[PDB]
Amino acid sequence: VHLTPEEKSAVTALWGKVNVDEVGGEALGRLLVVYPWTQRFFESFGDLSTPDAVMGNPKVKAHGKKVLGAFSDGLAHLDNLKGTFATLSELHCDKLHVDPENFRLLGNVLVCVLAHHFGKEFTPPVQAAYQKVVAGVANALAHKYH
Amino acid sequence: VHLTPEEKSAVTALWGKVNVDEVGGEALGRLLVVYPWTQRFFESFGDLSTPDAVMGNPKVKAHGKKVLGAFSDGLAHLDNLKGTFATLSELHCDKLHVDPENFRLLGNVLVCVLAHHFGKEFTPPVQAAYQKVVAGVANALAHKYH
Amino acid sequence: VLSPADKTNVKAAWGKVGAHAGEYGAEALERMFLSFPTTKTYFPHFDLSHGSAQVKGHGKKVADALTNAVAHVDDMPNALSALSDLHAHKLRVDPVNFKLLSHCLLVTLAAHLPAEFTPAVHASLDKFLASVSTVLTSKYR
Amino acid sequence: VLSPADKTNVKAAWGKVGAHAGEYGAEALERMFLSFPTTKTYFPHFDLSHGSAQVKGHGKKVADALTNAVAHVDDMPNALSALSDLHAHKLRVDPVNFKLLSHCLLVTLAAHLPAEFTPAVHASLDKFLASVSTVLTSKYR
Ligand code: HEM
Ligand code: HEM
Ligand code: HEM
Ligand code: HEM
Repeated sequence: VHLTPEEKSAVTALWGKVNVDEVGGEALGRLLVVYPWTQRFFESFGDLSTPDAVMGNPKVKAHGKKVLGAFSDGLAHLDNLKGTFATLSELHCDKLHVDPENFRLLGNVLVCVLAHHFGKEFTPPVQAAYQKVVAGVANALAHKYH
Repeated sequence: VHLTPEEKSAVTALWGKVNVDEVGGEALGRLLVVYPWTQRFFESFGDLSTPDAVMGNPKVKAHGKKVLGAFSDGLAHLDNLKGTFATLSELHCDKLHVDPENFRLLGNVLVCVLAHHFGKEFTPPVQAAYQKVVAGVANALAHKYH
Repeated sequence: VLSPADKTNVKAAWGKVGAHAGEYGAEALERMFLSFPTTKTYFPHFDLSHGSAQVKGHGKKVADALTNAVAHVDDMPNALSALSDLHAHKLRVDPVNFKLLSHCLLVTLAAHLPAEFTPAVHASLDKFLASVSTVLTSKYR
Repeated sequence: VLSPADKTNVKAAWGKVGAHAGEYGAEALERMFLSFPTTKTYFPHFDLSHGSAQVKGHGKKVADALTNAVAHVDDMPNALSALSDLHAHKLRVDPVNFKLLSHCLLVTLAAHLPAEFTPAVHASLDKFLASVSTVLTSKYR
C-alpha cells in the first residue's frame, strides 16, 4: 500500500501497543457475531449460538491469534503485501473456499476493535491509515483467487 | 489490468466493430435512466424526465461519444490505464466533483450495451475480458481523487 | 418498490424468455463464474467446466425461481420466503454476490432480447432483480 | 428487521451518546472525509478542514436525525421519509456512501463508549444503521 511515511509511522506506533493475543480473538469473534453468515466456515469450532458462546470460544480465541499474527507480519512488509500473503491467498481460495469479501468485513471490524481499544488515541488520521492497510491486506489475500 | 493476450486479443477484436457514436450515447443514456441519481451532473442537459427525453437527448448522445472516445483510447495503452486517465481523474474529482462509484456503474451499463448489440458474439469469455477492462478504467479514473 | 410499469415491463421481458429461461439461467451462472471467479467459492462441489450438467441443472432451478418471482411480483416475500431461509440459514452466500449474478442475468437477457431490452425494460429488470436479491438476503441477520 | 433486543441495545447505546451526538456526528463526518476521500465529492461547498463549524453544524443535524430515528424505531420509514425524499431527489448521493458513513459512526461510537460497545451492541447498531441507510435510499428509483 502507498501509505505516507507518517501513515506507516502512525500505523506502526499504535500496533506496538496492541495485545495481539486478545485483539485477534476480539476481532474474529465480533466478525462471527456481527455477520453470522461468516460462521459458515467454523462449524468445527463448536458453539457460536451466542455472543458469549462466540467471544469466549477458545478455538475462536486461538484462531483469532493466528490471524492477527499473519496480519502483524504483513505490517512488516507494507511494500510487499502481495508476496507476503501469496501462500495464504491460495490456501483461502483453493482449500478453504472463502469469499474474499470476508477479508473486507474483517478489516472493518478490526478497525472498530482498534478504535474500541485505543479510544481517543485512534484519531481520524490514524484510522485513515488503518483503513488503507486493511484494504491492502484484503486485496493481497484475494490476489491469487481464480 | 491483467489481461491475457487472448484477452487483449478479444477485447481489441470486438471493439474494432464498435460504432462509438451510438454505443457511447446508448451507454451514458441508459446510465441516466437506470441510475437516476447520476443525472445530478447533467441538469444542464435539459429534460431527462423520461427514458425518451434522455435517450434522444443530443446533449447526452454527444457527451456519450466523448466518453467512449476517451475510453476507446485507454484501450490503446492497456499497460498504463492510470497514466492515460491521470488528467481525467483530477478533472472529474476537482472540477466535476464526480463520485468514482459512477464510473463503476457506467462500466456495467457499457457491458450491457455491448451484449445487447453483439448478442451471441459477446460470449462469457468475452464479457469476462471486458469486465476486467471496465474495472481497470473505473480504477484508473478514480485514482487521483483526494 | 416496483411500479405497475416495472411489473408490466418485467412480465413482458420474461414472457419473451419463455422456455429458454433455463437455458438463460445456466448462461448467466457461467458468465458469473468466469467474470467473478470469487463466486465459485460457493460451488466447490460442482463441475464448473463449460457444458457442466450441474450448472445447467442449477440454471433451471434459478430460472424457475425467477419465473415464480415474476408470477407473484406482488408478494415476492411470500413466494420466495423459503429461498430466503435457505440462502440465509444454509448457503450463507455473502450478500455482495447477488449483485454479481443480477448483472450476469441482465447481460444474458440483453444478448437474447435485442428488441425487448429497452432502456425502460433494462431499468425495470435491474430493479426487479435487486428486489429479489433484497428478499433472499432479508433473513441474514 | 430489528428485533426486540436490537431495539433495546440501540436505545441504550444511543441514550449513552446523549449530549454528544453533535460532537459525534461531526467526528464521524471527519473520519469519513479522511478515510474515504471520494465522499468529499458531495460537499464541495464546505469547509472540510479540521474544526470546520460547517462540519460540526452538519454533524449535529445528522445526529438529530439518528436520535429521531431511534425515537421512532417502530416506524422508521415514516419518521425519516422527508430525509429519504431529499437524499433521493435533491442530493442524489450514491447508495454506497451510506455504508461508509455507517462504518465511521460505528468507529466513532466505539472510540467513545468503551463500556457499552459490546459485541451484541455492535451487531445491533450495525443493523440499525443499515436499516436507516435502507430507508434513506428507498426512493432512489
Ligand atoms: C485478515 C485476514 C486473514 C488472515 C491474515 C488469515 C490468516 C489465516 C491463517 C494464518 C490461517 C491458518 C493457515 C493454515 O492452517 O495453513 C487461516 C486459516 C483459516 N482462515 Fe483465515 N485469515 C484471514 C481472513 C479470514 C476470514 C475473514 C475468514 C472467514 C471469515 C477466514 C477463514 C479461514 C478458515 C476457515 C481457516 C481454517 C480454519 C480451520 O482451522 O478450520 N480467514 N487464516
Ligand atoms: C469511462 C468513464 C468516463 C470517461 C472516459 C469520461 C470522460 C470524460 C471526458 C473526456 C470529459 C470532458 C473533459 C475534457 O476533456 O474537457 C468528461 C466530462 C464530464 N464527465 Fe466524464 N467520463 C467518464 C465517466 C463519467 C461519469 C460516470 C459521470 C457522471 C455520471 C461523468 C460526468 C462528467 C461530467 C458532468 C462532465 C462535464 C461535461 C461538460 O459539462 O462539459 N463522467 N468526461
Ligand atoms: C436472485 C438470485 C438467486 C436465485 C433466484 C437463486 C436461486 C436458487 C435456487 C432456486 C436454488 C436451489 C434450491 C433448491 O433445490 O430448492 C439455489 C441454491 C443455491 N444457491 Fe442460489 N440463488 C440466487 C443467488 C445466489 C448467489 C448469488 C449465489 C452465490 C454465488 C448462490 C448460491 C447457491 C448455491 C451454492 C446453492 C446450492 C445448490 C446446490 O448445492 O445444488 N445463489 N439458489
Ligand atoms: C444515516 C445516514 C445519513 C443521515 C441520517 C443523513 C442526514 C442528513 C440530514 C439531517 C441532512 C440535512 C437536512 C436539513 O438541513 O434539513 C442531510 C443533508 C446532506 N447529506 Fe445526509 N445523511 C446521511 C447520509 C449521507 C451520506 C452517506 C452522504 C454523502 C456521503 C450525505 C450527504 C449529505 C449532503 C451533501 C447534505 C446537504 C449539505 C448541506 O447543504 O448542508 N448524507 N443529511
